[PDB]
Amino acid sequence: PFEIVFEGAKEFAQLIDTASKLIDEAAFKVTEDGISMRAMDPSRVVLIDLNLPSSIFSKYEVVEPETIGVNLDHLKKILKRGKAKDTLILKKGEENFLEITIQGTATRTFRVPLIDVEPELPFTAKVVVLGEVLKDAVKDASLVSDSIKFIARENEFIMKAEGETQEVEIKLTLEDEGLLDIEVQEETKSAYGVSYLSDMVKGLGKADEVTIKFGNEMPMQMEYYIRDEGRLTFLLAPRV
Amino acid sequence: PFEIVFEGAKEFAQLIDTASKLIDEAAFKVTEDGISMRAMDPSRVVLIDLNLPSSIFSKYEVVEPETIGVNLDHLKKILKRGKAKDTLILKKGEENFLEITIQGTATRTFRVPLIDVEPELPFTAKVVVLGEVLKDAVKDASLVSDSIKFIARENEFIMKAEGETQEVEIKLTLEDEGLLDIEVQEETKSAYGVSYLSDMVKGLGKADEVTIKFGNEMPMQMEYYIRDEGRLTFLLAPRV
Amino acid sequence: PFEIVFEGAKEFAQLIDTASKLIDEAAFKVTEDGISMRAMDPSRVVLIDLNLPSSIFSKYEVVEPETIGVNLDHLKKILKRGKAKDTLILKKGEENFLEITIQGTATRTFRVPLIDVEPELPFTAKVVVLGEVLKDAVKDASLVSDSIKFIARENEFIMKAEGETQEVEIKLTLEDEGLLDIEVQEETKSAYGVSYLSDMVKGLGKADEVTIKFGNEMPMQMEYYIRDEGRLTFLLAPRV
Amino acid sequence: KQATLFDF
Amino acid sequence: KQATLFDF
Amino acid sequence: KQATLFDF
Repeated sequence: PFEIVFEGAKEFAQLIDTASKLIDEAAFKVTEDGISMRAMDPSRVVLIDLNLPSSIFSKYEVVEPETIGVNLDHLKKILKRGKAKDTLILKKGEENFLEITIQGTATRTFRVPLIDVEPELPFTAKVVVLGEVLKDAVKDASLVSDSIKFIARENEFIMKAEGETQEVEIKLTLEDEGLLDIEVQEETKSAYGVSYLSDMVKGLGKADEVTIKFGNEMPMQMEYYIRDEGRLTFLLAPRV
Repeated sequence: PFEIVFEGAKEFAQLIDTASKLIDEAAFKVTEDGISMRAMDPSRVVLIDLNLPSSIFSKYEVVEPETIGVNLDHLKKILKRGKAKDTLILKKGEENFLEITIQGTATRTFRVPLIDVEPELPFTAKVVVLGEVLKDAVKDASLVSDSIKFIARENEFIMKAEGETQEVEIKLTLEDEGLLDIEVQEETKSAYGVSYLSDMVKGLGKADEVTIKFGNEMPMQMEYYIRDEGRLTFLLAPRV
Repeated sequence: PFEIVFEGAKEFAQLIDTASKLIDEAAFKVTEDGISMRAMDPSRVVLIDLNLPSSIFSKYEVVEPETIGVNLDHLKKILKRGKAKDTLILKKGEENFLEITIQGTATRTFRVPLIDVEPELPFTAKVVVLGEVLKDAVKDASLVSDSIKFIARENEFIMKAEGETQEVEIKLTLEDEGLLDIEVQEETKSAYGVSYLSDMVKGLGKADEVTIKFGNEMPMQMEYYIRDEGRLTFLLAPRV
Repeated sequence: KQATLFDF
Repeated sequence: KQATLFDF
Repeated sequence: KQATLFDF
């Protein structure tokens, strides 16, 4: 059982919408320290890891911890009309139901039946970029290919792609307001699938500060924060 | 014959767009006191009553009163490009045509051929709510059912619905900025069709102040005002 | 070879989007004085003439002038994510490729393979109108016909159309903020195809100042400026 | 059942 | 009829 | 080829 309240329904819905792009349903583990969710996409190419600590909620009480199955698509629809300033309440008693309340101009509560749902990497590069850069870079690349190569060096982050004819190169340095930070341990190179990145960055926000870590022909870790303490992390297998 | 001028073409178009959702064509009666229109939807479940007094128009002259047939869909298209501050003129002479002028950055006049178009209830409850509440409440309900139950008591307005599994309850009290007024003569209950309400509230505005009256297993009356003096009223049969 | 820089990628993309509506591909001639493009639409009814002088670019260097073939549809997609303040660079070396760079939050450069692409009129009338007037006038006319008649006199510009039943008349005089200027040498009348005008005005901007010249049963010349010095001109054959 | 306005 | 630019 | 997370 538990009653959890997050202030900013719209923002919570977007977090959930970002996750629904890769996965359809997931198990949310509610403990006293926060909510966490972890799942792999159908094709086993992308892992999504979400962590929302209690400090991000205006109210957080968990009498007895528990895991609940959730269909992201169904949750998505329910949260669709939550507004930017609406209050969101997630409450569960002993029964197998989830009570979702969206409180703003009125108090709207949904009762939805719950359904059960059943290795540190040595990244040699890290960059922090404005979500707009990834969103634009992925669409640019899609115009010429289904593959995009990530290249990182000191003060230089490069994403490039090339198809049967045209090619595109998106480059950033610290002078660019698109690159917020760069820490490279050595020239790092790896390639990834444009479609997967497209789904990963779709829900991404234009001004969100995204962190990216990867290694040579190694998967890429992509994360961005929620109310500073929250975190949504993507782990994407490479196109070696 | 008559020449009528309404300042705010866009707003007039929206009034007409709201009406077109339930009905396709209607007879507008033009008299010296104002324009009025009354019609039932194809299925005979909803009656729409519109009344626009002369005081709402910047110019209002009716030499001889008369009724004119109008296809709302056709009128809708013509008024579609009227802007928020455009002037709208409805002029009819002896001939069977309607002259519709939209005057703003330019003077645009359409000549459209006219076509002929051929019991107080003891409501025990009244509430005034922000259009956003009905619009959201109807979509919420549609997610779980094709039926929504309205429940009114002192300082408590409730709309609820439940399907094969999930249920939704939208509740308001005076503390909510969504409920502007509540006057109940006794616990009132009745149910209605979600689709009909969806069509009725579709053209509804987010901040419009809507008044609702109903009785036990009785139809519901829904109205909102235009330039204070104007009025658009819906009468919807219940789902007893 | 040449390197040309235009400040305002979005605006350049729109200029290109306007042109793509009538034509699919065109030959751009780059000389030391500016860029120019001229082409007729597939049906040989509309000629498009674009001229962009060097003074409109922040950087303009042409070592050796040359003509390059461009598919407007492909260019369109590439410039689609250029923002209002992004810098746009068009660079060509000896090779048969075009380098298009969009520089803002990041530096994005596309390499696209290039493909080869192979009588003053006595207008008796001239009017300058707000783009919104043409855009609205064309849609109004389309509601009743596939033909629109242009009528110009002293202090009076008229566009009218009539179908099997309804008719529409859009009239302007100097008192209207939609008509910025009128210079007529004699009562001028001519008719044009609504579809063509629809394509011509589609990319047109609401507040753009458009100039129009025509003669009795003669083609119509429609132009609007870019950074004052630039010019996009349409020449449309009449419906005599 | 959905009643008709004809019922009132 | 719709004339062509070829007519002018 | 597109590797799987199962490869790491």
